[PDB]
Amino acid sequence: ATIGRISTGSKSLDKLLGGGIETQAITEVFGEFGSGKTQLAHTLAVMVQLPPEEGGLNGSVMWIDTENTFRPERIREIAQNRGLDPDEVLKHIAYARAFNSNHQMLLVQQAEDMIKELLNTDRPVKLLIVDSLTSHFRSEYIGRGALAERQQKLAKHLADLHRLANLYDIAVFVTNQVATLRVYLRKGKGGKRIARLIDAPHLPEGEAVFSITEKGIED
Ligand SMILES: Nc1cc2ccccc2cc1C(=O)O
Repeated sequence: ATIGRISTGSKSLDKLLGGGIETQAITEVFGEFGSGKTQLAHTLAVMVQLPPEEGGLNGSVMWIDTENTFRPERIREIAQNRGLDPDEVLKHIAYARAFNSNHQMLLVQQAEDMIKELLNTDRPVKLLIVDSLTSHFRSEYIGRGALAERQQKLAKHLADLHRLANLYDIAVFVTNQVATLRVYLRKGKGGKRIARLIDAPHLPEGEAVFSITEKGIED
C-alpha cells in the first residue's frame, strides 16, 4: 500500500523524518537512559490511533517489551492530554513481555496472528514497537565465540520485523543503545532533547530539538 506516516507529536522531529515515522519501514531510535526514546515510543502508541488529519493512521498497536519499560499510566496521561479516551487508547495496545531473546523472536512470529485478524477492520495494526531490541541478545551472547550466533539471530529477528512491516503496511519502531532509519537521541539544553538523523539514504542528516510534556513528545 501507500506509505503512511505517524506524527511523533513534534513538528521539528517530523520535519527531520520527512513527515513522521513510516509504515513499511523500521525506525530505530538510540539513546542513553533519559534521552526520550521510551517517551517517543509511548507518544507514537497514542498518535497512531488518531485519524490522518491529526497525524495518525486510525491504527492499533502491538508492543513487545524486553525490560519492563511500558507504562500504561503514561499512555493514559498522553491520551487524556491529547483529548482521547485513555481507556480506549489502552485497549488498542496489545502488550507482550519478552523474557529472553528466543521468546522475543517468537513474539514477532506470534504477532502475525493479530495483525491478520485486524487487517481489514477499522483498526488495523499500524505500529509494532520492540523496546529494547538488543537487551537480551547482548546479555545472552557474551564475547568472541558468541558474536556469530548473536548477529545471525538478530539478523533473522530484523528480517522477521521487515517482513511484517512490508507485508502488512506497519511502522516498526525499535529502541536500542550503542536498511532502517537510525535516529540518535541525546540530552539538549534546559531539559530539552535533540534527535540527530544519521546515514539516512534519502533524508539529509540534521537535528531536531523537542520537549517531553504531559502530551508526550512535542516541540
Ligand atoms: N498473543 C499476543 C501476541 C503478541 C505479540 C506481540 C505483541 C503483543 C502481543 C499480544 C498478544 C496478546 O495475547 O495479547
